Amino acid sequence: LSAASRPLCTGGHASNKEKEMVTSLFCKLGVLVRHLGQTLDARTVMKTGLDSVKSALRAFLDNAAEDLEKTMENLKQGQFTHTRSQPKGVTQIINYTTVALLPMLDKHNVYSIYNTRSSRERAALSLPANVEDVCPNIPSLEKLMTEIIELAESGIRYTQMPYMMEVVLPMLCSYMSRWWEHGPENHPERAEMCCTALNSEHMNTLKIIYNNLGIDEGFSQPIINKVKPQLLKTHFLPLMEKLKKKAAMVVSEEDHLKAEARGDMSEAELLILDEFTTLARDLYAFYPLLIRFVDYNRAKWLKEPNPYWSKSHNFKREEQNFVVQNEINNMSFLITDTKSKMSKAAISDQERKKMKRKGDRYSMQTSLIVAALKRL
Amino acid sequence: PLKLLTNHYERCWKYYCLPGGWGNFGAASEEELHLSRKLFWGIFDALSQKKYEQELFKLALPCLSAVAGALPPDYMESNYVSMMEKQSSM
Repeated sequence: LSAASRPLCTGGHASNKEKEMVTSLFCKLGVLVRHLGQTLDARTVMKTGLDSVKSALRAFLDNAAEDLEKTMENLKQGQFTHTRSQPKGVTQIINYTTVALLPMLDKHNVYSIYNTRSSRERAALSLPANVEDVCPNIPSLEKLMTEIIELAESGIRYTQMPYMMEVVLPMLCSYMSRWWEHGPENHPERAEMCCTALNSEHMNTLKIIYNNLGIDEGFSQPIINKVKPQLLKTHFLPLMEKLKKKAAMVVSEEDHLKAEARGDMSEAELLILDEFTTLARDLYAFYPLLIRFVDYNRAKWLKEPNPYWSKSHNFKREEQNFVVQNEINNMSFLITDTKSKMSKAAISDQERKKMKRKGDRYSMQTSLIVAALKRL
Repeated sequence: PLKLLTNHYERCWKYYCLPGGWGNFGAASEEELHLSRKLFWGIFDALSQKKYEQELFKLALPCLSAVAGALPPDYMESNYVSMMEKQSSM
């Protein structure tokens, strides 16, 4: 007997019955949301579906071939349905597990629900260009909020492999790709806790030759011909390399926006074009040396930049001077220690945070390189 | 306590003759006074699976009885956590 999901397979039962019941229940009751046990079972199935299996990648890893595709599609469609409402049930963090279920990209030809969610996100895709009261969901308090930034950052993150369609790269994706690149200033609106929370997502095809062949493409995708993205994605690297200043606290977001597309994070043509791995990475590594080492720029503005033989000695010497300044500070604190609550404790915290971030960025790959060079 | 602790003292495989009655009572009702009947499953969700990645088939029917009995129980707002994470680690 064919041990199908609903027929026999118990591993498929918990996915099939749960996802079918959700798609039957809350997809129907969403009209009941907008104006005894409906709310209770709703808040039940919310977190029973968001965390049916905490190992979301382990659930749909090799349990069934086609069931993972249908169930991830139905789950993301159910997420796209109720994304606009502003209810009390929070799932902005719980969407990260569902997003991580995708790369750990299947055949999306069975249905275009991902295209539906992408087109709903295309309402206000270009964030700073379209930031207004007509923002995503057209909200004042409904969906326009702080969670959408982290949702775009972590939830839109497919590091395994880009086996999707990517057919709207010249029109849909290029809209938020180009309106962002309309100027050097990012231009975020008020309540800008962080403008870099969109994502470290941009790469080479993942004005331009593909959109230039609008009738021809709209199948010569822009990812096929890598020269057209390689021209105008890399042209802006010298613009940011030129823009700088002596004062460090002025340019806070200068390193962040360049470090994503510049270095080896751009897997598209990293091994094809050696400039993306070599020269842009050298510039994006050398710029923080002049940027962060000044004491004017604080750690809170450039706290978490999670992402070379030449700049190694420069970092070592400048950090030696920085630790010498910290040691002179410690010798000052030992002699007549003033009120530590005012400026000394915060100064030690800032120095320790900067030194710890520098040591962690060394420990990513530069610590082993330093050990090998010291042995050499 | 003497139902909670005597199980998780010595032995690994003893919970087959007992919880037929627990499945019968999960089919019977979900009484908020008898929330300990849910808490034994709520601690078995982690401590019953000792090492060796065993079956899910028997434990489906209590979960389906809880699915059928999602509608009746209200006024047990705190007790909802116990019926959730049984199938996650199993």
